[PDB]
Amino acid sequence: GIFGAIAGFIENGWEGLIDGWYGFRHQNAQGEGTAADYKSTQSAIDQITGKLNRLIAKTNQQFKLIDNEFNEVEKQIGNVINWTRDSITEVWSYNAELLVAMENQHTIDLADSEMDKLYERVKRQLRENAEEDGTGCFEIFHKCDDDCMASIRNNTYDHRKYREEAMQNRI
Amino acid sequence: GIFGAIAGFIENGWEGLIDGWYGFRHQNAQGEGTAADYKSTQSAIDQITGKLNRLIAKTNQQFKLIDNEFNEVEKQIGNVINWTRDSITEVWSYNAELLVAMENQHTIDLADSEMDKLYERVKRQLRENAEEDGTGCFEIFHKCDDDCMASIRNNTYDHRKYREEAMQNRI
Amino acid sequence: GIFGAIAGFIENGWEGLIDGWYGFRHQNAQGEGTAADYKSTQSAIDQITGKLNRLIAKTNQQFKLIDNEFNEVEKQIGNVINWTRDSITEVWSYNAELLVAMENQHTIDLADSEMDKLYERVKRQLRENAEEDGTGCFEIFHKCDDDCMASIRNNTYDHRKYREEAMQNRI
Amino acid sequence: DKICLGHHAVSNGTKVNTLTERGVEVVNATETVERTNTPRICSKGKRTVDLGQCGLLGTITGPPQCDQFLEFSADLIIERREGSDVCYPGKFVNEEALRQILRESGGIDKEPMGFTYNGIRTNGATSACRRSGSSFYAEMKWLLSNTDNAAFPQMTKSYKNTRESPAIIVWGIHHSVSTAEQTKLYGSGNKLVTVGSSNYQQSFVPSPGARPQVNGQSGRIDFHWLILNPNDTVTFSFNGAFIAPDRASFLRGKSMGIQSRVQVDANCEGDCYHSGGTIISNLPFQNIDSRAVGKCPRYVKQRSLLLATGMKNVPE
Amino acid sequence: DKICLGHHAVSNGTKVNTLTERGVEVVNATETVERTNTPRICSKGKRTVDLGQCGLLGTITGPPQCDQFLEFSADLIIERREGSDVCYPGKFVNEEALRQILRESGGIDKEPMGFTYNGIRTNGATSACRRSGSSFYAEMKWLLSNTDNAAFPQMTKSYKNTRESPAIIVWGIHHSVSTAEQTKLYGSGNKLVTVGSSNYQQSFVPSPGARPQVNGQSGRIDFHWLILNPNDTVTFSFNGAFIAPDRASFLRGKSMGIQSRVQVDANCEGDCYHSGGTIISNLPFQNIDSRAVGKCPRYVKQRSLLLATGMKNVPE
Amino acid sequence: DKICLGHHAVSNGTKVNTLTERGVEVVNATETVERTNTPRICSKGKRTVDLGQCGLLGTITGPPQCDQFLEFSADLIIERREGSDVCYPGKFVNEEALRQILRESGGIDKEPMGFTYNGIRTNGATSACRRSGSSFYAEMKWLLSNTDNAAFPQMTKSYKNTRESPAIIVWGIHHSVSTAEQTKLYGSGNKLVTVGSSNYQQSFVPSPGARPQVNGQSGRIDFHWLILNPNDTVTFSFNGAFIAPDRASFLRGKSMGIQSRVQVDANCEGDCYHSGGTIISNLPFQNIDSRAVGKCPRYVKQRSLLLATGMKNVPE
Ligand SMILES: *[C@@H]1O[C@H](CO)[C@@H](O)[C@H](O)[C@H]1NC(C)=O
Ligand SMILES: *[C@@H]1O[C@H](CO)[C@@H](O)[C@H](O)[C@H]1NC(C)=O
Ligand SMILES: *[C@@H]1O[C@H](CO)[C@@H](O)[C@H](O)[C@H]1NC(C)=O
Ligand SMILES: *[C@@H]1O[C@H](CO)[C@@H](O)[C@H](O)[C@H]1NC(C)=O
Ligand SMILES: *[C@@H]1O[C@H](CO)[C@@H](O)[C@H](O)[C@H]1NC(C)=O
Ligand SMILES: *[C@@H]1O[C@H](CO)[C@@H](O)[C@H](O)[C@H]1NC(C)=O
Ligand SMILES: *[C@@H]1O[C@H](CO)[C@@H](O)[C@H](O)[C@H]1NC(C)=O
Ligand SMILES: *[C@@H]1O[C@H](CO)[C@@H](O)[C@H](O)[C@H]1NC(C)=O
Repeated sequence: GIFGAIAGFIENGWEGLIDGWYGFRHQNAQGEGTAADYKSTQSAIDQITGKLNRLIAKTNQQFKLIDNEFNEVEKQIGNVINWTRDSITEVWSYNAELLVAMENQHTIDLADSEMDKLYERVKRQLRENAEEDGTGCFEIFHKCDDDCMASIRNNTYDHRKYREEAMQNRI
Repeated sequence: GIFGAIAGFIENGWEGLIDGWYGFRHQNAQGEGTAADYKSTQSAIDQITGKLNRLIAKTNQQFKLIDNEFNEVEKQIGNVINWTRDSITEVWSYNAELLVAMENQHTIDLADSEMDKLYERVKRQLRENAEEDGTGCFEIFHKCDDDCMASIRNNTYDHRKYREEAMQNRI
Repeated sequence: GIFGAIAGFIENGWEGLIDGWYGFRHQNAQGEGTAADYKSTQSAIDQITGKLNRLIAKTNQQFKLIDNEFNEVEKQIGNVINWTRDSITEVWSYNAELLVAMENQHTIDLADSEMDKLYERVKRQLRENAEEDGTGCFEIFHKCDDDCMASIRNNTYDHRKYREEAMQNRI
Repeated sequence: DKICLGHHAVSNGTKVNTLTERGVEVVNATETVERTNTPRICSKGKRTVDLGQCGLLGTITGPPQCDQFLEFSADLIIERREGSDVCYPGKFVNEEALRQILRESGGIDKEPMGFTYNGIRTNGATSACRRSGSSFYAEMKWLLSNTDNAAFPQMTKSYKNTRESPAIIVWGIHHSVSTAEQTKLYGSGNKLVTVGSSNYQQSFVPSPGARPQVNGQSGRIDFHWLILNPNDTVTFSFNGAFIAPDRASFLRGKSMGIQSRVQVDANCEGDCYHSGGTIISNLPFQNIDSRAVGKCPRYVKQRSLLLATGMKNVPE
Repeated sequence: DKICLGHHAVSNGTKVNTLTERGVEVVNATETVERTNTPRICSKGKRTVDLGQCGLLGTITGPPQCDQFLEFSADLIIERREGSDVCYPGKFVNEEALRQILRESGGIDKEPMGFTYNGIRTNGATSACRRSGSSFYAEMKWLLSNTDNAAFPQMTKSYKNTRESPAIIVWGIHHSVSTAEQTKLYGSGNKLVTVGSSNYQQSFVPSPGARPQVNGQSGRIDFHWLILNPNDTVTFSFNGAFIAPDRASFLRGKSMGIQSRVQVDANCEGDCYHSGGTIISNLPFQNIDSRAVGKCPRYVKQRSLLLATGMKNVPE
Repeated sequence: DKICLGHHAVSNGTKVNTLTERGVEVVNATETVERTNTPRICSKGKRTVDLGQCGLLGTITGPPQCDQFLEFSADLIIERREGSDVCYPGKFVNEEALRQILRESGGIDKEPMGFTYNGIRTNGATSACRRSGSSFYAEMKWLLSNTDNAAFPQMTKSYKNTRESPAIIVWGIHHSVSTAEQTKLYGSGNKLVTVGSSNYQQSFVPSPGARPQVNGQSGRIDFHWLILNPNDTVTFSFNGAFIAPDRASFLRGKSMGIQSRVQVDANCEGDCYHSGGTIISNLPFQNIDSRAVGKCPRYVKQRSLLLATGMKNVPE
């Protein structure tokens, strides 16, 4: 939702991956494998962490009794106190449910944002020595081994090296 | 605004289209025509529908009289009641005007998001057999008939069939 | 953050640029230079200006004394007044700190949004006569002189002009 | 050959407000603040009592207006401007607290306290309180001395609340136009009425004096009351100038009380009431009446706040 | 040859807070909470009355402090700590309700009730209330028995409210230092003052006794009041210990009342007042005084809350 | 050969609510509303006084329940349902204001007013107030006439407050079962107790009469009080039926007062209290008790509101 990635063009996610939130699954010569991108995972977690420190927070404003549970106060002032407290309860119940919905919209769409940032950071590494498969992988039209893979995953990969190979592999 | 599509690179929209929110206009062999994309339209409407069910909602909290329209209450407690009621009125007028502005920002930018998701779902189907015109069309550099069109609109279109055909038309 | 541009694939910004917020730096035959995009700058500023007119605003609702700084009121009603005022203070302190955080999230991410709209706005002009550098410029694989530069900056640039040239300069 | 994408639009957008700009055109919008009153007490499905000319507090003392309301039972109690708590002129001490109790009581159920009396008369009427000629508060007793100027034997009477719910006890204090006629009614001397439950102690003395005529009467009765809790006694020590409780009142349940100037209507359902009618609406906010009671949309100052239900309207 | 895009930055960012981070550098920011007081009653363009040493409630009774304020007229009323409601020591019953009425009255306009008196003195002065030597409350009348110990003929007096606005009626009750001099002033016997309108009934008895000296005086006057509505009467039945109203007060309009310790200044316009000055600001919130009145930014606890007016500042 | 991007998921999502949808699966969530009470007064680190059977207002008058609480000192005061302010039956006038003062006083410190008495007795006891047999309020003195029916010499006594803090002065008024025994205790006649201290004037008369027995007693003492400010005098003018203050009480500091039915526990720290225990929680909101006092999460109506801490959970 909203950035098109999660529950979008990358249909369903990976119960497999356990070292992080976002990750690479490759299929090359040596076979299939997976590995988690720590850098996008950390940017998500610590943004979520920011939200929790803002809300799991302490009022230091003290309130006292204006009321009495044992010997009821005079009923006119009693009804004004209850009327006021009920009105304030309405405000905070509204604030709370709106706060949680608002930050939930932002949390979900913030995670969706962090992978489209991941998708299009490598689409930019691999220049046009690949194309988009459409469902969130990259068709590498040249050969890339387990050392060329970690080349992408850690942002070293040069595309000029395999530009030659790839340009006519694609025709 | 914000995702670049509506009132952006697709400047102005189609008073023509009336079966949905988002749609395809093609111009091929047989000519011009239009047809509405039911899934993106539904994803928009149903999100807006979520918002309306959240706000067109009923408090079950009952409030009673603490006041009197016929025989005015004593003036000190009268002034505390009015002072309190006025303060809460300020809160709800603030909450209301902020709620509506906040959800209007999100609604507008949510509709713009659902089209950039539409654009780039098609740019990924048409792979390298088209290019971006710039103003939100795709220049199909090969021939596409009314069955080639509903191929795209229904997410069937294979690009390898016309890959041969597009690659020599583009030089 | 969130649209990937500012503090993303465009590492750091330009203390140089002072006629606006967003701008072009070119390196061509004659050399380096910079110039600011007034139109994206204006849409940013004018959105920020909207926020300020909404918040730098005056209530026209008058409140009066229910209290007394010289001859304290009787203590029961005194404690209800203070209890009420303190509760309302808690609401406005909460509203204020949430308002400023919420609009700060939106301001920062709307500025990042206005550049990704800028980026993918020229990538659409330069069609296939350039490619992504990765770090926020376009490698122009053909010649562009100081009149071809202002060709892009004011949205006239035709790509068919240098399409011939560029296609084989890229091989 | 080419394919274009686009979005719909219209010739007549609705303008709305956002975080960043005032009056952006959107396709369709809907209103968020209710302005439409319906000028009737929408009472469908609810046991309703319209007190008309009876005042709420009359239900406890019993002036002629309130003869049909001495033991009412309701989900919704309606107070009218023409209502009056009183036949002989006077006041309730701590009066709006009693009203707030009665409004939410779901009605009252009376029970005699069966006070008997030795050595006085029990039966003073007056021209202000007309039934068949001169009458008096139905639920109360004008306690007079035997004959003009005779002694008021200083008495005591007690009533215990047998019952499992708390009781509303009410007595009166008569303020005679003069000290002269304070004497004709209850003999001479300082007149001390004292009253205590266990959980309550207080005491009263009349104040004869001249005040202007109301219902042709220059005297006054002010009424007092206390909530007698289950299994506690109230004792009435007194020597004259005392209007005495015939019956104690008990509360039936829960109700909603309102004040209104419009008609009952059993054809419509509502839960948000004000004095000019009923607010029927799903909307979260309303701009009709800040003192609306019941289960209501929140009152806001703004007359309108449009919520977008569609995209930007961009025409050509 | 290439083209690069970028965005501006600076060496000196302002830190702000967001939903996800504390202290992120942005290019430019502006503060949202007002901290700057301006220490004067910025009163430009408004009919202002600074009561100085007159107390607000003195305007109704008329102690020497308040001689030039008995018929004031204002948009803005200013109360001072040095002000005093009183010359002979005493107090107002239910006093802060009266102050709240007077603060928003836009001033008062007096009208005589023209009470005439047979068979007593009308003119008791005192050394506490000094004009030319011993005087008394200007708007009131110390009603004495003819000669020392003489009878106080038990009287009645009425005033009807001719006007179309409601009236503020005020009377006094004198508490003599002893029972002896309660007798020297108003004769012997139980002293009963009762007061009623038609929709108001109450009554009063003095309480002689020793209390410590204030303005050289060990006695006390407490004042009472009621709002008499158009076309109704108030009747004063009494037999001594009674300070009587010469004039009734009427309300002029609307005003704003404040309490302050700083100077008036006609050079600045403001609408948000507190006791240490005026809050002049467009900002939505303020952290200066939680009891500020008028048309004010909302009080919040935080001293500062910066709102971003620019993008992230990213330098090298 | 190809490379895929993805995101994690799980077999077991937590459902949450958003601006646009109800019950969306997210990877992980955390609760925002506290539901867990802990059923003890978590009092670790705080000077705590549990009044048990002593009532808060007994601390100033001194009934036997309160003998070890006449000079307490605390950060946290705890009131119990079994507590009682009283030995001889009666009540405090303007009683809940006094409680609110005492709850936040951080304790009280007594000082004698050293009133001496000529020409009366000083020492009336009662079986309701049992110490060694028949006793009385520790901080007060039942002032009687010398011998049965003898005169009560009309007296005055003053106390000035030497100290830099304000003082709580309290006296009593005795309401005898009859006018007969009002005479046996304090002689015949109208008996007027009057009281004034500079910025306070008021006055009192007993009201003898029959009331039902409580602690075997059909009489009543009602207590009164005033705050005497530094360097001010209070004068007690009276002629009998006056329970007199032996000692004045002063406030020590700041405290927090609560009402509770659970046990003190010095093993846990908390700052949010209600009558069924303590709310220990970092969470912003709570759904346990709307009248919780101290430093508390905000009470909300909802029992649960889950806050997303992970992405959407999309499985296969
Ligand atoms: C006010 O509410 C409390 C519960 O919060 C209730 O026990 C009390 O009875 C209410 N007030 C009156 C006057 O009944
Ligand atoms: C309080 O507000 C009500 C309704 O807004 C108004 O009728 C009333 O006059 C106000 N209070 C007083 C004391 O007049
Ligand atoms: C209410 O708060 C004010 C300060 O805001 C304080 O001076 C006053 O004493 C408080 N009320 C009571 C009854 O203490
Ligand atoms: C009241 O008194 C009777 C004694 O006969 C007793 O049975 C009953 O339980 C008491 N309590 C209540 C609440 O009625
Ligand atoms: C900074 O922001 C304030 C308020 O928006 C504005 O008045 C000022 O001109 C701004 N300065 C710059 C350099 O943008
Ligand atoms: C008041 O009294 C006079 C009676 O002569 C009358 O003209 C006027 O209409 C009355 N009513 C009001 C509301 O003033
Ligand atoms: C779930 O969320 C809470 C709060 O963010 C955290 O304490 C807990 O460790 C989380 N668990 C997992 C598996 O993420
Ligand atoms: C009280 O009185 C004495 C006079 O002996 C003086 O020293 C002191 O400053 C006065 N003021 C206060 C506030 O105690």
